[PDB]
This record gives sequence, C-alpha cells and structure tokens, in this order.
Amino acid sequence: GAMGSMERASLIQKAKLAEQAERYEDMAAFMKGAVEKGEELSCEERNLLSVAYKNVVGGQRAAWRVLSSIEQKSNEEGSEEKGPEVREYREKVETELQGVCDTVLGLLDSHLIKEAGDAESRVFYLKMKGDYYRYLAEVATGDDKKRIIDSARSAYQEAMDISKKEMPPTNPIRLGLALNFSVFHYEIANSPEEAISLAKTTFDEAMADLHTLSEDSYKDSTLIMQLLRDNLTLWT
Amino acid sequence: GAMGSMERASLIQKAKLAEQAERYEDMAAFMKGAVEKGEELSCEERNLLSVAYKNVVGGQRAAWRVLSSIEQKSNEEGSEEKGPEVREYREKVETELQGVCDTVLGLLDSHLIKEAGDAESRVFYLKMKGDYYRYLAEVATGDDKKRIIDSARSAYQEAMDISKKEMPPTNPIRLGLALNFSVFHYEIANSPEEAISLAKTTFDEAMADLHTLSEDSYKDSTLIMQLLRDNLTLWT
Amino acid sequence: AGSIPGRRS
Amino acid sequence: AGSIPGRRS
Ligand SMILES: *Cc1ccc(NC(C)=O)cc1
Ligand SMILES: *Cc1ccc(NC(C)=O)cc1
Ligand SMILES: [Ca+2]
Ligand SMILES: [Ca+2]
Ligand SMILES: [Cl-]
Ligand SMILES: [Cl-]
Ligand SMILES: [Mg+2]
Ligand SMILES: [Mg+2]
Repeated sequence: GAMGSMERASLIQKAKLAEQAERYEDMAAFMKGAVEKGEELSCEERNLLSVAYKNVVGGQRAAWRVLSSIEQKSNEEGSEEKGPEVREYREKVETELQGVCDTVLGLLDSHLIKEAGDAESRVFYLKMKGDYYRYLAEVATGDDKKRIIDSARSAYQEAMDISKKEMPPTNPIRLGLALNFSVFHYEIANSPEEAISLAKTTFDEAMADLHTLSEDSYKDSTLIMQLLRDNLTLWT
Repeated sequence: GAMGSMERASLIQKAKLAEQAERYEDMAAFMKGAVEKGEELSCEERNLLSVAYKNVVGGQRAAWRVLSSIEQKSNEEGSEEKGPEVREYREKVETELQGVCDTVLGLLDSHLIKEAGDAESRVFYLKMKGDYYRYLAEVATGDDKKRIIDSARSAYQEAMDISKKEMPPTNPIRLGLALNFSVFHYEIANSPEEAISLAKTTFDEAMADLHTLSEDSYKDSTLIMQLLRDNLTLWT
Repeated sequence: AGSIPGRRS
Repeated sequence: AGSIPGRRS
C-alpha cells in the first residue's frame, strides 16, 4: 500500500527524518504506512501521526481560507465577474482537504480506536477524531453538515468523559482536548458561552493541580493553560 | 496533459490564486500547463513560472541539505549504524528534486528558449536554465557531474553575453543573473575569486547607472544590488 | 481562537 | 551566499 513493503521501524525512522526536513506529506505517508502495519502506536508514535497530518491539513485549511475569502469578495456588489476559476480552485483545495480528513478518520476507524484500551491512547484518538470532523465541518455546507458537526461533538464528548474519569486535570492531552473542544463550541457549534465556560473551568482545575507536578510536567501543563488563557482573552 | 483541457487564461489566473494561497506545487503545475499551450509568455507570466518552480525546488533543496547533513554525521567515526534509511530518504528527496529540475529544463528546451528573441525573454530563460543545472549540480556526484556544471556555466555565460550587449547595467534581470552566476562561481565551480570579481564589477557598473532611473526602477535595482553587497560582505 | 498548534512533535 | 530569493512574484 505504497508503504506495505517498508519495515514498521523504517517508516517510523523516516517519519522523524521527514519532520526534521519539514516534509509533512512524506511524514504523513510514512505514519499512514506505520499505522497500516496493524500494531498499536506508542505515545511517541501517536504524536508523529498527529503532527504529520495536522501540518498537512493545516496548509490545506490556510489555503482554503485564502481562496474562500477571495471567492466571497468576488461575489459582492460591484465586484466584477472573473469566471468560475476562483470557485473551481477553492473546490479543488476543498476536495483535497476532505480526502486527507477522510484518510485520518479512516485510520482511526480502521482500527486505532477499537484497539485503544488505555485512557491516554483512547482519548488521544477520539480527540483526533473530533478534530478531523471539525475540519470537515469548517468547509461543509450540504445535507450532512449537521451530522458532520454532531460527529465531532460526539467524539470530543466521549474523549472528555474518559479524560475526566481517568486523567488528572493537568494532563496535557486532557488540556489540549478541552482547548480544541472549546474552539469547536466557539467556531463550529455557535456556542461561545459553552466555549468560555469549558476553557475557564479547565484552566481553573488545572491551576489547582499544578502543585502535584514536577518542573517538566509543570512546563507541559502551563504551556497549554496559556493557550486556554489566550482564547479567553480574545473571547471575553 | 493534466492541464490540457484548461484555458490558458484560467491556468494563469489559477497560478496567481495558488501563489496567494502559498500552494506552489499547484502554481507550478498550472504554469507548466500554461507553457504547454505553446504560446510565448509575457514578462509577468515568466515571473509566475519562475516563482512557482523556485519555491518548489527551494523546499526540496532545504530538505535535501537537512538529510545530507544527517547522512554525513551518521557516516562519522563513533557514529552508530542506523541502517540504510537516511540515505534512502535522501535519495528519494534527491530523485524528486532532479525530476523537478528536468521538468523546468524540459519546458525551457521545449520550446521557450528557441522562441525567445527579445533580450528580456531570452536572458530570463537562459538564467533559469543556468539556475536549474546549478540545482542539479548541487546534488550531483557521478560520471556527468562536470557536464552538469558546464551546462550551467554555458547557459549563464550566454545569458551574460546577451545581457551585457542588450540591457543597461541596472536591469533587474541582468543584476539577478549576475548575482546567481557569481553564486555559481563560489558554490559550484570552486572559483571564489571569479565570484567576488563578478559581484563587484556588477555592483559598481550598476551604481554608476542609477542616475538614469526613475524612483520605482531605482528601488528595483538597489534591492538586488544589496544582495550583491551582502554576498561580498560574506565572501570578503 | 487558537487550537493546539500541534505542528512540532 | 544568497541567490535571488525569487520566492514572492
Ligand atoms: C493534543 C495534544 C495535547 C498536548 C500536546 N503537548 C504535549 C506535551 O503533549 C500535544 C498535542
Ligand atoms: C531573476 C530575477 C531578477 C530580478 C527579479 N526582480 C525584479 C523586479 O525583476 C526577479 C527575478
Ligand atoms: Ca489495546
Ligand atoms: Ca519569439
Ligand atoms: Cl482547479
Ligand atoms: Cl524512502
Ligand atoms: Mg517487520
Ligand atoms: Mg484557449
């Protein structure tokens, strides 16, 4: 399957090389290969997967927004017809974005999530699942936009339920999940009060648990807590 | 030919969109399509081609250097065998870099250069030709490395001969050609004295011609003159 | 509104 | 040693 003939460990090794070379498409292809070997991923391996795809879809999203914005301007009063080109190219980028999202969601469904028993692995994958439906939701306008939104909410919510049960409030994955879910509420679900409440509660419970941490953990937790604070500053 | 069914003007329009979206691979594909329509390119169209490919090959070169450097470290005394992965991936990047260079060189040869009669078009394309052999030369180690080097030198030199005959010393294309050719001397041809002399002569003749320019031209010329000066500072 | 940058591993 | 950046059109 492109990568079916390369060793798992070589795929991982090359994923790290690709990251150092800022070759995120290669990185993604390599970790896709790795995943398709059928073995569970270690913590570090989960991060490599996540980072690879986040960079790919991130480039796609930034491009989409640029084009979507040109498109919206062109469809204004006094704007001159330029032809179908802007919409065509926006659609091409969009199609390629969706393909990537479906690919990640595919890997999560076949079979990362059902094999993830530990809180840290399961929450990590459900977070990803919520993220990749959220990215689909950003560009969605059709019969199943709401279903797409609900798919995100549902993956996020299950992640949260487990995270609240199994992880301390300062757990970086719990924190990043809550950050992202609160962005979902604000940007996707039209629920800015939910967004603000989640971010606030998350920040305060974490604050109260920092005393239990080592210096290295403290640095990990406070970094994400600062992202929660930045959002709150913007939103309030 | 992927783009054979899209209109020339749509390919150009989409190339500009791709640049705004920082989608340089698309930009390159679009201008390749444009070129393959068989009509000569305007000045602005030449720039779009040049910018598209320069960005693509630039990403490839940066990745190559990262990997080549990991590779060289790993082949040192006391360095631990990690396997063939580093070389394999360096080779993959390298192969993809060469493909892109051959593609541009292909377009220049079929048939941009032979149809370029004006000094501004001909010099522009011969400069590109020198540049893309230079990029090949950077990664070359085989039977035809010298031939690759000579191909660059020869395209650069013909560009220079025409530029000296047909353009004023402040012409941005003449200036950028001379800058790049002087990098060639320094980085590829092991001729740092040639590099320093070219850059110096170029800078001084330009200096003496600035009086003839408008404010906008003056800004164009002095910007490249500053790149000549930066190199001279580094090299002396 | 910033999500996890998650760009460097 | 800087060549034409030639990155923005
Ligand atoms: C989703 C997520 C959460 C946290 C981090 N940072 C660390 C240290 O884990 C990265 C991604
Ligand atoms: C090769 C080259 C030379 C000059 C420039 N800048 C301008 C204004 O032309 C770009 C590319
Ligand atoms: Ca398991
Ligand atoms: Ca002609
Ligand atoms: Cl298109
Ligand atoms: Cl490889
Ligand atoms: Mg094996
Ligand atoms: Mg036509």
